[PDB]
Formats: sequence, C-alpha cells, structure tokens
Amino acid sequence: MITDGQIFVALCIALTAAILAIGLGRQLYV
Amino acid sequence: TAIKPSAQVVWPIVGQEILNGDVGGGFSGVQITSGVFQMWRASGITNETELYWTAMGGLVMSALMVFAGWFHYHKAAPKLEWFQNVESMMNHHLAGLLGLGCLSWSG
Amino acid sequence: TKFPKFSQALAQDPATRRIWYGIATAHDLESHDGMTEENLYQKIFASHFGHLAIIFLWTSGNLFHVAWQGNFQQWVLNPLKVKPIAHAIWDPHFGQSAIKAFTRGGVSYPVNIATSGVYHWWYTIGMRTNEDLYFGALGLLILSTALLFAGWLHLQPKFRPGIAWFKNNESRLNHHLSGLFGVSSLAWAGHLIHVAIPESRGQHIRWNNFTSTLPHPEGLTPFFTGNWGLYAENPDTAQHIFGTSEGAGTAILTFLGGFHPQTQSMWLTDIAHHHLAIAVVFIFAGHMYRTNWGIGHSMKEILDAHVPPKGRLGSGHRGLFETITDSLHMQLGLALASLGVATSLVAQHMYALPSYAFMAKDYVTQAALYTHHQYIAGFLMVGAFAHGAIFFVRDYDPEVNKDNVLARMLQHKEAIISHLSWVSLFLGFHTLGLYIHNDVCVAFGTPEKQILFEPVFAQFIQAASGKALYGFDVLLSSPTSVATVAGSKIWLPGWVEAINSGKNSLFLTIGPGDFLIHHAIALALHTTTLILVKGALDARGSKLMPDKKDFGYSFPCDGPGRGGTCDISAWDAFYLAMFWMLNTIGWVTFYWHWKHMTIWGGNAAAFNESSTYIMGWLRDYLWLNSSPLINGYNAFGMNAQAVWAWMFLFGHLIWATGFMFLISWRGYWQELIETLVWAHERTPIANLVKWRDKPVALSIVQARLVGLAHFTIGYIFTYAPFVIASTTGKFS
Amino acid sequence: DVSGLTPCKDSAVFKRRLDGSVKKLNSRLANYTEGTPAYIALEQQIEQTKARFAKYGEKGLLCGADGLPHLIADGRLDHAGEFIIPGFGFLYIAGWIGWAGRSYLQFSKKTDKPNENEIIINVPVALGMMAGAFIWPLAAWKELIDGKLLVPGDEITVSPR
Amino acid sequence: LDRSEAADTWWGDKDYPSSVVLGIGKDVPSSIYGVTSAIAFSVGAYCIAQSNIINILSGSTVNGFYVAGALLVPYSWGLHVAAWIQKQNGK
Amino acid sequence: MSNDLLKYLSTAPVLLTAWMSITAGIIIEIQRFFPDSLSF
Amino acid sequence: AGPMYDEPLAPSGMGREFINKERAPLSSYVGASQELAAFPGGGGKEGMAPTPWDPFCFSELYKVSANNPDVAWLRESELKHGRMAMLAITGVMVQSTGFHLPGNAEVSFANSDWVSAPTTLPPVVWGQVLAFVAIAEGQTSEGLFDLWLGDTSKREPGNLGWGSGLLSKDKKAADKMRLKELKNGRLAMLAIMGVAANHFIPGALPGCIY
Ligand code: CLA
Ligand SMILES: CC1=C(/C=C/C(C)=C/C=C/C(C)=C/C=C/C=C(C)/C=C/C=C(C)/C=C/C2=C(C)CCCC2(C)C)C(C)(C)CCC1
Repeated sequence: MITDGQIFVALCIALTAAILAIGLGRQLYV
Repeated sequence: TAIKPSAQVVWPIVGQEILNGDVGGGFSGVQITSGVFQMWRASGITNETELYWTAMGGLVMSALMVFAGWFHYHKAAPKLEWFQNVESMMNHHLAGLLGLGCLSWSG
Repeated sequence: TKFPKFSQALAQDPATRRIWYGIATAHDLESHDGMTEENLYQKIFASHFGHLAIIFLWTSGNLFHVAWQGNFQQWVLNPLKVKPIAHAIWDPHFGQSAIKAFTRGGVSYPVNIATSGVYHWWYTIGMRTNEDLYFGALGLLILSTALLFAGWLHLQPKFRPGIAWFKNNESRLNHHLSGLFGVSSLAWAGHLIHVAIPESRGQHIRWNNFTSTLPHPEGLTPFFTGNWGLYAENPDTAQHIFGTSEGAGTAILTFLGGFHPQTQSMWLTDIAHHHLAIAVVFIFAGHMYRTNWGIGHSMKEILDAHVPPKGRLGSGHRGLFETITDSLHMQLGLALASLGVATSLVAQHMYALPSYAFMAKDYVTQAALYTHHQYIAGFLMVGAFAHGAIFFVRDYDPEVNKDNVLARMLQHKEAIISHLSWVSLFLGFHTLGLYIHNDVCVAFGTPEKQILFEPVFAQFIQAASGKALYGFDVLLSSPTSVATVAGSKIWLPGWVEAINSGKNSLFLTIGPGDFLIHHAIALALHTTTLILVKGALDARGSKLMPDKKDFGYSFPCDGPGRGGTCDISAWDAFYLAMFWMLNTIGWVTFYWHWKHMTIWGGNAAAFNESSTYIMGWLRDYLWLNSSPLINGYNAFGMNAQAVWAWMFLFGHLIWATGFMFLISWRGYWQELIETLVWAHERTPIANLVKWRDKPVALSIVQARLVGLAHFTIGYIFTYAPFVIASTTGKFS
Repeated sequence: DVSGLTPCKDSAVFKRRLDGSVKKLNSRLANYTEGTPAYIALEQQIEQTKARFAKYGEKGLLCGADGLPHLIADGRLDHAGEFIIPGFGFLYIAGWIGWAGRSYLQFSKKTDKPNENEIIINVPVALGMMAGAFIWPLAAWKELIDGKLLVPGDEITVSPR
Repeated sequence: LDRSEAADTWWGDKDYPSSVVLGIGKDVPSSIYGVTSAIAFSVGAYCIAQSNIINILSGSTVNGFYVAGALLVPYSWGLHVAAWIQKQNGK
Repeated sequence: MSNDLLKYLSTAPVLLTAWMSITAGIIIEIQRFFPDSLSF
Repeated sequence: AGPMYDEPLAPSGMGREFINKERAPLSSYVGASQELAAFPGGGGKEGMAPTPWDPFCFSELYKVSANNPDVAWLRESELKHGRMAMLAITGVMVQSTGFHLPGNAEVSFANSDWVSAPTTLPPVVWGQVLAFVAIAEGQTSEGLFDLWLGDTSKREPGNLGWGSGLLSKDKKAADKMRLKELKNGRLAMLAIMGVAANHFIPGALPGCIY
C-alpha cells in the first residue's frame, strides 16, 4: 500500500523534473 | 404466392449450374427481382405466345429505330429551323405523346 | 520575431499556413535560418537528452500507477486468474452502470485491465510488492531529472561539445558496444543471477541483503578455479513451481533450452547465461576500432580498400565513410532500418519463445504486444527508407561518390525498379488468382477443386529445427543425424520436447492457408519496397523532372504541364508507401490473430479449412469475432467493452475522415473559404471580431499529411479495439 | 506420404465429402419429377461429381486432414503433373505470345506509319508472326547470339542519375 | 580518429592490394603467412572436431583449450588471404 | 466486305474483342470436354 | 569499342579495356572431331573436322556479356572434367574387378561398390585424398579469373606444366596428341556419367556391367 507521504515526495520530485524540463526547453529555444 | 419468379437460366460449364436454384414449379433458374412478372400479370398476359410475339414486335421496332436513325442523318436530315420549333414540340409531346399514350393505355 | 523565428519566410507569411509550416518544420533543424553544423549537432544532443528523460518519465509513470492503483500484490498470488490493473478511471461522465461495469479486478473502484504484460515482466524479473515498484518509479524519476539537467548543461558555452568530438566515430562505436551493449547486458545477467533466480526459487534478495546473500553456494571459487560447470550443475527440476523453493535447483548458468513447464516460459538460468555470453561477445567486439592508443582499426581505411578486383563493384566503398560521417540522414536511415528489423525480430520471437512467466496463457497481452511491435517495425522501416530518400535528395555528392557502390545503385535504378515491379506484379497476380479460384470453387459447392499448395519448404525447415509430425526426417528430426548427435547433451533434450509439444506457439503447424498468406505478405513487402526504392532513387531526378533535387524533398508538384506532375516529389512516395505499410502489417496481424485464436480455441481445423479463401477470411475471422466488440454497448445495457466499442467506431470515423483530405484537394476548399471570408466580413456585429492571419485552405503537402495521419490513426484505433476486445471476450 | 498427407483413394474424409455432395444433390432432386429437363440435368450433375471424385482419386493426389487435394510444388517428379508439366506448358505459351508481339513490333516499326500500324493491325502479317512464334526458344537463342535481342545499354534513354 | 589520419589504401586500379592493408602484418613474409595459415587451420579443425564431433559437447565438461583454437579457423582464413596478398606484393 | 470495312475490323478494339472471344470459347469448350482437371 | 555488343559495366580505368579487348576464336582450339563430320561430301581428316561443334553457341556468348565465360575458361573446364572423368572411369573399372590394396587392421580397402567405396574407408584415408585434391586444385589454379575474362596470356587452358615437355615439337603432332586427350576425356565423361545414371536409375546404360 503506497502511502500519501510517498505519493507526495514522488510529486515533489516530479515538480523538480518539471522545473528542469522548463529550463531545458528555454535553453533549446535560445 | 408460392412460386418464386425466375427468367434466367445458366448453362452447366464450371459448376455454375448450382446457381439454377429451386424456384418452384419444376423450374430451375436464377430468381429475378425486376417485377416484370407482376407487370405482365397487370397487363393481362396469360400465355407465352403473347410474350414471344411482343418480343418479336420489339425486335421489329428496334430495327425500325436503327433505320430511322440512319435515315434522319444520311438521307433526310432536318434543319435548325425545324429543330427550334419548341412550341410545336411541346404541343405534340403533351397532346400527342403523353396524352395519346395515356388514352391508349386506358383503352 | 514571429513564431517561426527559425524561418524568416514563414514569419513574413501572412496567411494561416505560417502556423502549420512552423509547427511541422520546427524539428527540421538542417533547413533553419542561420544554422551551422556545430549548433545543429549540439541541439540534436540536447533534444536526445530530453527524449531520454521523456522515456524514463513514461516508464516511471507506468510503475507508479501500477504500484498505487494496481492489484499487483493480489495478482502475484494467483497470476492465471486475477486480471492485472493498469490504472484507475476518473470520469465525471460515467453513469452508475458504467462505474459498476468498470469496477473489476478485485477492487472497489473503476479500473482498466492492463494489456501490456508489465505485470508479467516485473514478476519475472523479481518484483513482488508495490513498494518495489514505487522505489523503481522514484529511481526512474531521479534518472529523468538527471537527464534533463544534462540536456540543459550541454547547451552551456563551456560545456558545448565540438564537431570533431561529435564526428569521432571510432570512440563512439567502441563505447556504445562495449559498454552500452556489453557491460549493460553483463549488468542484466548479474541482476538475474543475484535477484531474479533467487526470487523465482523463493528467496527475498533486496538491497539490504544482496551483499550478504551469495548467488551460488560455491561463490566465485568455481569461477576463479575454472570449474565453471559447477554453476550449471543441479538445474531446476521439471516439478518446480515458480516463486517457491519446492523443486528448486542451485544452478545459475545453464543451457537446458526448451521451456519451464509450469510457466511455459524460458529458464531464467538460460536467460542469464545468454546475457552473460552476449555481453562477453559485445565487450570483445567493442575493442575493434582505433581510439587514442595504436591498436585498432580505421573505418575509413577499411571502406576505402574494400574494392573487389577488376572493378566488379565499381570503385568499391570509396567515399562511403565521408558521406556517412557527413550526412546525418544516412545515419538516421541505417539506424531506423536496423531498429525496424530488430522490432520485427522481437515481435516474431516473443510469441514463439515467451520469456515472462504466465504470459503464454495471457492471450490478450500476447496479441497486443505482437500487433504493437509489428506496427512499430513497419513505421521504422518506412522512416528508414524516407530518410534514405532525404539523404539522396539533400546530402548525396556524386563527386565524392564518383563510380561508387552507392552511385551504381543510381546507375541501374531502372533495372532495380523494373524488377521490383515484375516481382510485385507476379506475386499479386498469382496470389489473387489462386485466392479467387478457391473462392469460386467453394462458392459453387465444390471445394475439392481448390489449388492448395503445401508449404513444403517451410515444413522442411520446421523438420530441420526438430518438428516430427511432417515425417520429413531431416537433420534434427532424424535421430541418426550428426547434428542431433552433436547437440544431444546441451539443449536438444529440452528443445525437441518443446517444439514437438502441441500446446505451444513454437513453430506452429502450417498448411495451404499459410502458403497463400505468406505469398500475400511477400507481395505486400515487395510492393512497399518498390514504392520506397523508387522514391529514394528518383528523388534526385527523373525523365519527367531531371531537376527535382533543386526543388527538394517535399514540394507540391511541377504544375499541369507535361501532362501533369502530381505526387512527384518522393515525399509523396512516403505518403503512398505508408498505405502499403498499413496494408502489409494489417495482413500480418490478421494472420497472426486468426491462426492464434483458432489454436487457443482448439479449433485449428477452422483456420486450416476456411483460410484458403477470402470469404472464409471475411466470415470466420472478422464477422465472427466482431460480435463481442460491437455488443460492448447495445439497447439493453453495456459491458466493460463499451469503451472498446466506442473506440472501434471512433477509429472508423477517423479513417473515414482521412478520405476527405485524400480525395478532395485544395482549390474547392480555397474557394469555399473565400466565400466564408466574404460572409464573415459582410455580416454585422461579427465583423468587429477580425482575424490576424488571413484564413486559407491547407497546402497540398499539408493536406496529404493530414489525410495520411487520419488514415493511419483510424487504422490503429479501429484495429486495436478489435484485437483486444474480441480476444478478451472469447478468452481464447 | 510427404508432409503427413495420404492419397485421396484411402481418405475417409474425401469419401465423406463425396457422399455429402451426392446426398445434397439427391435431396435437391426431390422437387422435380422423373424425366424432366431439370431432373436429367441434375442426374448429369451427380454423374459429373462422382466422375470428378473418382478421377481425383485415380490421379494420385494427396488429401490432407481437411479431405481436399493438396498440391506439392518442390520439384519431385512423383507430383510432376501438379506444377512442372503445366509450368512448362504455360512458359511455352507465354513465350509464344511475347515472341509474336515482339516480332510484330519489329516489323511495324520499319513501316512508314508505325503509329497507325499499332492501332490498326496488319492482320495478314500479324497472323504470320503468331504462327512463326511457335519456334520462339530457338529464334530467341539465335537472336541473342546475333546480338539482336538486347539493345545496348547506352542507346536507351535513362534519366539523370 | 580524424579523416586525415588514414593512409590511402584504395587499390581499384591495381590488380592486388598494397601491404598497408595488412596493418601490423604488412612486413610479414608470404611463406610465414602461408605456413602459419596451414598450421592454424589444422589446429582449429582438430580442436573443433575434438570438442563437438569426436566427443559430443557436454555442458558439464568442456575443455576450453578446444574452444580456443576454434577461432583460428577465421584466423587461418585471414592468414591465407594475407599470404596471397604478400605473394602478389612480392614481399 | 471492302478495304475500308476490313481496316475497321482490323482496328485494335474489334480485333481484341474477337480474339478474346475466341480464346474464351476455346477455354470454355476445353472445360466442357475435359472438365475438372486439377492436374496433368 | 570491342568484340562485345555492349561495353562492360566494369568502369573505364578499372577493367573495361581489359575485358573489352580482342579474344581468340573457337576455331583456334584443338577440339574438332571428324566423327561429327563423318558423312558423304563434307568431312575432315586426321580425326579432326574442318570446323568445331557448337550448336548452342556457348563459346561466343561472351559478346552478350562478360558475365559469361570465355572459350579459354571453357577449354580449361573441359580438360579438367575430362581428366577427372578419365581417372574416375579407370578407377571404377579397376575397383569393380575386386582388386584392392593390401590393407591392415585399421584400413580395409575391400569394397566393390564404387558408389559406397569411400564410405567404407576410415576418416583419415579419404581425408588425405580430399585434402590433396583441395590443395592442388587451388594451387595450380592461378590466373583462372584471367582465363574467364579472356586473357590467355599468363595461363594456357589445360597447361598445368605437368609433363608438358613430352608434347611433340611439331605443331601437327602436338595438336594430334591434344585432340586424342580431348576425345578420350569426353568419352570418359560420357562413360562415367552413364555408369552413374545406370546406378541411380537402372536401364539408363543397357551395356552396363557395374
Ligand atoms: C564469463 C562468462 C561465461 C561463464 C561464466 C560461462 C559459464 C559456463 N559456460 Mg559458457 N560461454 C560463454 C561465456 C561464459 N560461460 C561465451 C562467451 C560463450 C560463447 C557464446 C559460451 C558458450 C557456452 C556453451 C555453448 C556452453 C557453455 C557452458 C558453460 C558452462 C561450462 C563452461 C566451462 O567449463 O568452460 C571452462 C572454460 C574455461 C575456464 C576457459 C574459457 C576461455 C575462452 C575459450 C576464452 C576465449 C573467449 C572467446 C574469445 C569469446 C568469444 C566466443 C568464441 C568461443 C566464439 C558454464 C555454466 C556449457 C553449459 O552450461 O552447458 C549446459 C555449454 O554447453 N558456455
Ligand atoms: C534508400 C537508402 C537507404 C535505406 C535503405 C534501407 C531502408 C534498407 C533496408 C534494408 C534491410 C531492412 C535489409 C535487411 C536484410 C537482411 C538480411 C540480408 C538477412 C540475412 C540473414 C541471414 C544471413 C541469416 C542466416 C541464418 C542464420 C545466421 C541462422 C539461421 C539460419 C539462417 C540461414 C536464416 C540508406 C539509409 C541506406 C541510404 C541510402 C539509400
């Protein structure tokens, strides 16, 4: 049984990946 | 009601004789769906000699039409003035073609 | 600074085609304004990083959803009865009946039943609880984060690799074969021997105790002493039950062959030995090329001096190194062709030699995986040929390839195209003729007249592999054969029983239907290759258009002059060959699905009798198996296959909508849009709201692309519901 | 015997198929009376069916599990009549047709009006070419040896490579 | 490896290839190449025969020194090709 | 009849129709006299 | 620009002029047979006909393409087949009488079935024969790709250098001996293939004794 805290830390890592993806997209655009 | 109308028969060549299905009346053939049987029943044809003779008459009419088509181009072709008589054409097609056609069919 | 900043022409374009062409030329970096080779390579590198990040995010998402919403733990106990769950459904449009119907799989909420085999794969490699899946998802998320950071980093000024580094072929090939292939396969063999075989034998090996637990009781002492047969001694017994210690052996590297009897899947010891051996071979292969020390090879020297005597192949392979290392399209085409062949190979091998536990009895997953990988193989092959054509029209230098092995292809392209046309015409004429002959013979109630050809050569190959029902008695089928004698002690004792056992898909029995459908497949492959080869070879020019290379790869036409020049650009030869790709993969998947459905039902006589004529194909496969799909929802109610029925009709709709773009062309729609423009400009109130880009009909190539995409998407979205829903409803 | 097949003479499924076809016709036969054209035609149908099955049995065809003849096309002369003999027959006829066409084209080009000779066939000489094409394998070999079958390679247009 | 760092090995005009294609073996005499080729082929055939044919290969017991030497058959092929190349090069 | 009608009958479609009718007749009559010949 | 109707597809400066040069004719080869030209009127003398026999014209098929072999290659192959067939027919005739080498415990050369005679021997005994044939046919063959394209310069067809000195110095007698070789080789080829055909299907050669 996956816990709510486990889902939350996974979501935090996903948000970090989102920020890095935005940065990579900006650098690819320029 | 019981007999299935059929007026086409296939020859036996490559096993296509299976298409001559059981249509009733001791006859084997391909069932038709053109309504010509009911048409002839309405017209009053009750025997096959009548069908044969109207077929021969149709052949004579077809030959007459081919002759007329040849004649009206190669022997006696009308003029544009003749063709452009639309009023006379309408008079003859209303009263002469449709009117007398309906009158004769009614008779 | 309009949206297509990379294309000043499209920026100045005032119509609505600016948006379309910018979107579809966004990734055509070679043709971008003010572009250099070094910047092109660096941007490609960064995009590769982003793509790898996306792949790992997709994998982590699958793992997380199965861990959180899937019944993996329940499925582990009873794999053959519990239906695996993909993910939960959240839909405020569902009715109570829909919620009740989609509540399944031993859970209290609506769900989707997984048809990807991920449950079987994870169970085989040794995942037993949702925690393991969750930690794998976290690891993949961290890996994606690292890859995104790398992609960002390598676009920085001090971290931008150079063109020489990019074009260093020898070092790249050495490392991508000795490490990426070899060491990675060695790592997978290590994972199997350390975690998967113990878990299949009833041992919980995880990160907290894999250091302490020995993979073998002997340890590495046999390995260092050279008594390597100790690791093959004591294999798993035929009474073994997967995941339990009863009937479990101690061997870690074996060559038993055949299949594990309970799971009807290959032995994990065999798989570990496979990966270890192939890792050794790859590591040896990866020391071929010269990199910084002296030993090695020079690919330029090899290609240059490989020329046969008396100019048989012209000047040989001179200049091919230059063209390949300069043109990225040739490299892309070679990679796509190799990957398409590999995808066809995995599609053909997964069903014949299942590797994951209990996948053989999971009929839906097998068909889904086969259809999936065959379709992707077709896509990759068409892409390989398309990029070969782009290389010819964009990157081919006849001065460099003066009398080359590649230039002689253009020299005798007419002969190649004519012979492809001949073989395609012959196969099509005679296959269709035999099929129609059988159709008419059965139609006239005389099946005895059918022209039924036994696939004698394929049956001979099956006998040589070990089949015995045909009675050929050749090679491995012959007990006296030297091949059988030589192999009798390693793998043949398992392989012979596996192949001769009738409950398996390994070397299926074949007949006249197999003969005819195989020749149809040959027709389709040869015709697709004809279209693609003609496009690639006539891309540079033709008798109707010798200066096609000046116009480029994808242009609409040359006008109605010279009789008409529709579909002449050799992009239109991709477009036209995509139809044949869909056709051939559809025939292949129809064949696979029907021949497997009958065998799963224990009714192979139906295929052997009805597959010899197209009426039988239409009646006993499509019409018969379409009932559970179309009955997904009806007037009386709805089942869990209502989603599949909706999709079948949705794919039908998309496929039919593609015909509009493919048939009706641009002038009609341009005039219609002119009338609509008049109406909008002349109506009151609405005329205050006014466009910025002048509306125009879609371009010729744009609409060809859109119609082809509609055709393809309708194709896949109307066949996938059929192949999944019918297999699920019949469960056979 | 090859590939697990058996002859159609000792084929229970083949015999069952024969009896099923015979029983189907004899049933359909009930609708019509004795001596009628349809009755005698169905009797011909039954006789032809039985003759076909007997001929298939006698010819030595191999019948599979489905009870239908299977043709073996690999080269074995035990089953030459299935493919090898019809194959050579078709090859001869097709080469006859191609040779007649080629020779007529060779004639018609030399004519003053080849374009009109192609759509209005000079039948008196065309029949001559059809007749003379009977010996095409020797004629083709002779023309090949004399260098008149193939046009050289750089006398035929070819597009810009 | 750069494009410039490569010797000119193309030999389409010539009847035989230059000895530069042999790499490190460019200076090896043809007689030595041929005799070593014969020895290598004989040894490799012997090893394969003793591994697989004379004794049927058993998974429990494989010699290893017969697995090695079986690779000398490709080596023998290369050696006899190089023997021919050196013979035509007169080296 | 005349050179003109002979030329017209020698035209391509008339000749193709006549020749293919002859071929179909030959095949049909061969089927009638040697029916159901699956092999030589 | 040569005997061939088409230029070779091999390129200029890499073989084209080598293939497309003049080649010797069939008439300049010692193979004519008086027996074929043995009838009233036209005929030959000294065992040779005035013209060679080639109904199918395989000799001059090079003019169509250089894929087809040259008359030099064809004569080389003819003499090879003839020599091999002469040895083969002599071997089967001698073996079928029952004469055999002494033998020992290891080897037994006693077998009259010429078809299965090699099968009786140990692996080594026929292995040596096959190895000798493999080495010799492969060492003596140098410049055979040159006889195919037609350059009878380095290698004469059929002249391996074995006992070529015993050929007479007179051209007439040398050609006579070469013609005797060719005739005996062709007769032996027919004989050995006839015996093989008789074995495979009986009755192919009615005069058989083996
Ligand atoms: C390190 C990797 C590794 C390990 C641990 C094992 C372990 C085992 N293998 Mg081996 N195997 C390997 C790699 C490995 N293999 C490779 C690369 C291949 C070639 C594809 C094979 C092919 C193979 C077969 C076919 C069989 C085994 C079997 C065995 C068992 C006994 C072998 C033995 O006693 O050899 C002892 C040998 C040594 C101590 C010396 C080996 C030195 C080698 C020859 C050096 C050269 C390697 C060469 C260049 C690499 C390329 C391969 C080349 C031979 C073609 C054991 C479980 C048998 C088995 O389990 O049957 C049930 C069996 O039948 N193996
Ligand atoms: C246009 C172009 C292009 C493209 C191309 C392509 C796309 C191709 C493809 C191709 C392909 C896709 C191919 C394939 C092939 C294959 C093969 C060739 C195979 C082989 C095989 C084998 C050899 C095998 C064998 C074996 C074994 C080993 C074991 C078992 C048995 C057997 C016998 C089976 C490019 C880019 C280049 C560029 C230029 C132009």
